[PDB]
Amino acid sequence: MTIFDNYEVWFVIGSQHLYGPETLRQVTQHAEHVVNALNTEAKLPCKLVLKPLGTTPDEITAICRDANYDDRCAGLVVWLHTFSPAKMWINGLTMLNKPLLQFHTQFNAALPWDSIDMDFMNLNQTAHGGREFGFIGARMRQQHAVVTGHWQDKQAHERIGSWMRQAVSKQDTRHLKVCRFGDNMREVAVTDGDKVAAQIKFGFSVNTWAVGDLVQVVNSISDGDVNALVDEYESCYTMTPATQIHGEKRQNVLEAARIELGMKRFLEQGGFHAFTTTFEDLHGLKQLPGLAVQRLMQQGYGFAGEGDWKTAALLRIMKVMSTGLQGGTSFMEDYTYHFEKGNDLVLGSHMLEVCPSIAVEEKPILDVQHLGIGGKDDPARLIFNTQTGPAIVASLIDLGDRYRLLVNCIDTVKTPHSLPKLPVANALWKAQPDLPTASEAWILAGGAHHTVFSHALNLNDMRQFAEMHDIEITVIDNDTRLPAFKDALRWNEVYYGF
Amino acid sequence: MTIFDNYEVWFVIGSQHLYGPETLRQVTQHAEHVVNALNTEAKLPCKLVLKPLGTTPDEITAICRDANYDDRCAGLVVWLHTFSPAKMWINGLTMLNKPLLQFHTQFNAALPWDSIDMDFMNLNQTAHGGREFGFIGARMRQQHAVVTGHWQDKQAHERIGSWMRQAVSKQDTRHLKVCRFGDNMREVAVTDGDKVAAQIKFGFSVNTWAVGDLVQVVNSISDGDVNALVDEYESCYTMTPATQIHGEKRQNVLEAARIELGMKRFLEQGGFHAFTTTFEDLHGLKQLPGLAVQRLMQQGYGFAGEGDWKTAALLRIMKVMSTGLQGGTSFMEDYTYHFEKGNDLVLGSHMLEVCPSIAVEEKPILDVQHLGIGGKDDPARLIFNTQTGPAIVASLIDLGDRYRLLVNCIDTVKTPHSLPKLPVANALWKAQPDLPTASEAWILAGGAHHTVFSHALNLNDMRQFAEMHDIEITVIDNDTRLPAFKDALRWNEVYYGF
Amino acid sequence: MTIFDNYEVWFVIGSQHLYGPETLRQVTQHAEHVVNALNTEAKLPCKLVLKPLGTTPDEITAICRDANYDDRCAGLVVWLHTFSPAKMWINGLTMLNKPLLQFHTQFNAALPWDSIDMDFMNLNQTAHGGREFGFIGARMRQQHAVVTGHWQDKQAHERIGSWMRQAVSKQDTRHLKVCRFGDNMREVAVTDGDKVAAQIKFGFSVNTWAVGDLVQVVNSISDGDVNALVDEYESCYTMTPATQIHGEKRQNVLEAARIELGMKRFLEQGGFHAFTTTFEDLHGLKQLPGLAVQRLMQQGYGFAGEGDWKTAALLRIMKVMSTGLQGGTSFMEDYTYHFEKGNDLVLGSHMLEVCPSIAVEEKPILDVQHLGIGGKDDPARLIFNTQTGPAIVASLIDLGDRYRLLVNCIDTVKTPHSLPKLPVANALWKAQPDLPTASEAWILAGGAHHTVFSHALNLNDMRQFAEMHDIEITVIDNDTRLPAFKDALRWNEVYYGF
Ligand SMILES: OC[C@@H](O)[C@@H](O)[C@@H](O)CO
Ligand SMILES: OC[C@@H](O)[C@@H](O)[C@@H](O)CO
Ligand SMILES: OC[C@@H](O)[C@@H](O)[C@@H](O)CO
Ligand SMILES: OC[C@@H](O)[C@@H](O)[C@@H](O)CO
Ligand SMILES: [Mn+2]
Ligand SMILES: [Mn+2]
Ligand SMILES: [Mn+2]
Repeated sequence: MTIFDNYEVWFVIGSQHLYGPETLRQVTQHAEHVVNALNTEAKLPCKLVLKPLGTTPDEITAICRDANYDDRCAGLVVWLHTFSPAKMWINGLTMLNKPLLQFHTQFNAALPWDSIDMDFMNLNQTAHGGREFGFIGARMRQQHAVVTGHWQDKQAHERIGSWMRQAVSKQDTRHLKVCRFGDNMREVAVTDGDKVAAQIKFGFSVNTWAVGDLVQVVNSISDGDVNALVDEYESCYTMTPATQIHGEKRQNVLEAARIELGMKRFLEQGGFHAFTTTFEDLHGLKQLPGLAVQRLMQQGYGFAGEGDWKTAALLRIMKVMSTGLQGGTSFMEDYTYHFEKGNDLVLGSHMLEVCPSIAVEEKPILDVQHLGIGGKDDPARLIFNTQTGPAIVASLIDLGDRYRLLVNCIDTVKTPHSLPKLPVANALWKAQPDLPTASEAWILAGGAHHTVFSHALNLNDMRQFAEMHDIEITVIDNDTRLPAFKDALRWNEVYYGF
Repeated sequence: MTIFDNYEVWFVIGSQHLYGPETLRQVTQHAEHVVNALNTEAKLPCKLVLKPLGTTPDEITAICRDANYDDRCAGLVVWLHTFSPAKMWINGLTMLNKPLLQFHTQFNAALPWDSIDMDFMNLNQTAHGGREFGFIGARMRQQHAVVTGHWQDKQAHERIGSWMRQAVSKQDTRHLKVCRFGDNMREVAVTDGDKVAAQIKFGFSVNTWAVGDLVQVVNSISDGDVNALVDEYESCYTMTPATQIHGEKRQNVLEAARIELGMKRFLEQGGFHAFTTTFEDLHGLKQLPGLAVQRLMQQGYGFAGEGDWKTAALLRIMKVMSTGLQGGTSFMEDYTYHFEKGNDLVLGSHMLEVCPSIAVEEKPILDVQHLGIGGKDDPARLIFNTQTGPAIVASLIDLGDRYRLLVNCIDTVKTPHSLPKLPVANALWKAQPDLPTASEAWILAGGAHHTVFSHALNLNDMRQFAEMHDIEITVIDNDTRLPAFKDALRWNEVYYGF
Repeated sequence: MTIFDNYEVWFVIGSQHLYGPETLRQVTQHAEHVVNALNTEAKLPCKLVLKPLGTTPDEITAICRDANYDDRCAGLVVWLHTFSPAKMWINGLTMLNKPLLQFHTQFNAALPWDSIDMDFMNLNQTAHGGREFGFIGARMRQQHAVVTGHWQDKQAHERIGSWMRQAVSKQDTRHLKVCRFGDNMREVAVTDGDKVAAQIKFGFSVNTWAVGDLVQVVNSISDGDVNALVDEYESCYTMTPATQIHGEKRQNVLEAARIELGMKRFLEQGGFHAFTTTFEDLHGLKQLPGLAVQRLMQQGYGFAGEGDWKTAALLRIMKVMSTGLQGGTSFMEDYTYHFEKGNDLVLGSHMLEVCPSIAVEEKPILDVQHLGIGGKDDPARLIFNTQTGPAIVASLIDLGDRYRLLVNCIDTVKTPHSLPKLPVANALWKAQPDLPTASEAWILAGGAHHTVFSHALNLNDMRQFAEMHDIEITVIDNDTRLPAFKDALRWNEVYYGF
């Protein structure tokens, strides 16, 4: 059971009652056959539910009405099997608050040249029926996705499935709750913003609980539960000598477990899906949460450092978005560079909190070392290298009047040498198209230092994400050239500045 | 003594070389005479400094250059004694970061009918010289204030002085720092916003320090200093029996003094000018700051409850703005109503924090009692009635893309019966034009529940404030009618929403 | 020697206090090392001055305050060595009137894989520090240039230096003064415009002096000075028989020298940097200034014919811009075409005034002949061919509501046959991508017939010029295709037409 089992997409057939109380039977039989075949074979993210034929205005209005009400309904995929006059859809589409995709398909794939007749033409007419429907969407300026192809086409399945994924993500995000432990790092701009605007736009909520509230729960955790979690550490991780029994930093490990159990309890009891910390407010805590945050991230929680709620929310969103796909997704920060002709690399990390979902090593190292920042005890953390392959780094920024999604396509590479003195985990990558252009484009477009790294999700996923939420996507990849990149920033500014 | 002594306004004379240098000698003489007479007699908020004549482009550019550099320079008041071709001012006005007012005046009041000749016409030509200058301001869309009248006109003095007041306020606000003790009350919208946008727009800064940081300073205060402050309470205030030496709530008074001294020390050492608290985060504190906050407000600090930084900043701004005026400016909240035909009243207060600067009684009551909200010890507070007369309540709200200043003209009235069971101070007023229309207009325009109350400042002061900062002012007063009020909201929306 | 020695660029280091003051000691050491190495080796247009570290809000505000005041300060190049919270920069950046470039660099080139630790990570973090700064620029919509690369990278030096060039040009242009001798040619549109708008936008001034004023100065010049200048003509130029001592046009040469000396004196005494003439107003002059204008242009003065102040100003700007580059920038006009398959050429000239800075021959011809236009004596001029190689032609036009910079990349070629009957100098070129498309794109975009020709400057220089001044650049080159060219015109129209 995943989150995707809590949702469904409605397969709605468009037609007319003009028509034949057979002829509609025939269309219904096609729809049932198609929907069943897709549910069984297509391997889509969630289940398609065939609804009664939309043949009259009140029927179509009813379906849209029901669609809005049903919390499991993540969207509609519409097949206009016959001509289905678009005025019939207006009242329904006007009220519809769930996303919609037209599957511009057909029954048959080969054209029956020798048998095709008016009867066939009067029943199988998606060719024009789908265009009349396309008009009303474009006329109303509604965000209607469209996928053309035969219903057995596996390329079409992929694209439909990809859209269904975004549909689910949009619903989930409307219930996403962020818990902040303290405010933003002082004097920082990018991590700030308008929480009210975010909730209006995306539907996720951001509210702060005092660090003291958390401390109370952490201090209530039993010694038995703390010891039990430490046993799970030793089975999961490669424990350094200082971390072992009789180690000089053994107590720092127990306390790390205490913080993890307290945070987890607090999060679960509050029904939270993501959270933030701030090293400038850790009163009552023995150490900056490190290990705790990493395992919580791995368990699916969203997170970002120094009160960065936008990225924390984004992490959760993308983690949920990537369900059932191969690869990890993590909080990330651009730490330092390697300048070398033809091999410019970016080293990515954070103070402590890097998610092991992107780790290569079956067993990360668990270590305790000094962290000056925050002025607390030596915190426990997981140290590891990042897996190799294509990835993206994404940043959602608040431009004051609107949001911008920056997405840089990257390629993670293996470290050319060990990092024996680096007490934190690392990601290492080549930024497309190259480091100077990638960094400059990002800086020109105002992208944050905090990002969401992912192997699981790609540029196409984020394009659809940005469309779904009607925000600017700023793309930085192999095709990026600065002059054209700047033109687009300007032309988008006047478009989205409406 | 005051902050106004830390600023000056530059009196700049506009002219040219067409008829000089004995004509220019005459202009300089007029300027010195005028400026001296104004500084001595006019009673303006701060000092006027006469600068060298602006007669060439490089001279005028130099003056503007110097004006930007001098931190004491709050603005320019320009007298165009002769014709002063406006292109000479362009390069200077383009770089100028300080506000500007044209004093459209004349040396002589009466026109010398029997002696007037070309020499006089060449020397005293503000009539047209001031209009050529007006064009360049309007052409560049710069916010140029203008006041017309003879330089000895006391009505003109008032208006010039009123502008100088706003000039000073604008500079001061650029160094205004807000210290938040904890975040916003959870789930609240109007008190939230974009701190980055605020600092870009107004120049004031808002950053959060952990309640724990404050607690450390409060816990460090000497017992001797605590006792000394309690002695000043007894001399200043009417102490209730429970508050006296052998009182059952005597210890709650000492702790209130402890919190005040700790907050004051923290504020002073950080160079802060305003602050906020939140009852949802009081870990380490014995009680919600009440008495402390009230005396700090009286001493000139800005404040608002539940992390409301906009109103806290606004309070400080308006407190500083009202320097030398017959006083009384306070944090305020609309608590409850009195519905009665011909006598609809609004009772204003806050859980604890009402500023005694607006008090009528020379000696407020200093009581201690139960406050459930926050779940802390019974906090000390000052109880008092509010003075009678014309006042305003002001609210600055963040509309997401821009700011709106709401200002409701009111009239405070004496309570028709005492409030013996109300453990907090009170303000009681009639809202112009009437309660239903005043409340509705406010609600329609999204005004906060938190406001800044003032006897000292009026609608005209706030109009100039809103002009100075280029924000919408939404006026609610005796002349307010809802249809026209709504029209203005719409027409301003498209204007300020460029 | 040069104007670039009258300016400097401030190298400002961004940091904070989170880990200091030995970390800050290290940053200061890097900055001093870097700045010294750049000043000595990098060969930048002007000197870099290292300023004290920007670590607090008031420090950064102070630097920006000082930057605006210092007339030698042409701009800031900012290196965010460590994380430097962007709200600290807001108050400073809001007041800043000088251009800014982020040098997104790093002290080390190679990443020390075997030694890298938290200390190194805390000290060398431009990777993220530069992105938090990028946000605030993008958020405020300020024109912040960005260059990424290692500080010893010579490609990065070039780009930084190229930006510094534009920085200097922007300051210089704010003091640029144009002297017009008479008004525009009657009935002409493109050479007209709004001088007030130009001065507001670019800072250069345009004012008209009567031809009579000039005539008075030309008539005052000594016979001795006239003869001395004629001696320098004979040493500099190849004198045609008619131009020699007993030549029939010898007296026309003396008068040409008289006009040159008078114009030069008038220009120098007025502090002018560019000028215009009009053949429709030459009362009191013996001939249309030709030779005089050509040598004045060579000596660095801006010029354009028939009262064309925009191009005259542009010539000066680009001449100053090209200081220290392999030279040749001139006033130019498209005179006639050569239509031939695979060899379409444009012949460029003007009635008299072509700058010998672009000449190939070390000694131009100095002839005298008949010019009907203007109806004056036969004027002296320099005749020469133009050098071979890549060039640009640039035109700044006033669209009424805004400015457009047209830039056509060209390639000058050697004349395939001599021009024995052409009494003026010539430039001959191939217009990219071809003549029909180049001419059509230019005409569609409203480009003037008057242009500034340059070998010294290229498309990249002008792109940065247009960014610096926030105007549309319309590019016509090998990559130009009309459909896409038209799309860009439309999309830019709505952007720049806010
Ligand atoms: O320069 C002064 C000017 O010439 C006279 O005041 C004019 O009358 C103004 O139009
Ligand atoms: O939760 C209630 C709220 O905290 C109080 O009513 C405040 O006085 C509102 O500002
Ligand atoms: O103030 C420094 C800051 O705390 C660190 O560099 C963070 O990692 C930036 O997000
Ligand atoms: O009247 C014609 C015109 O004056 C000449 O052709 C110029 O060379 C055009 O710039
Ligand atoms: Mn971080
Ligand atoms: Mn309140
Ligand atoms: Mn011409």
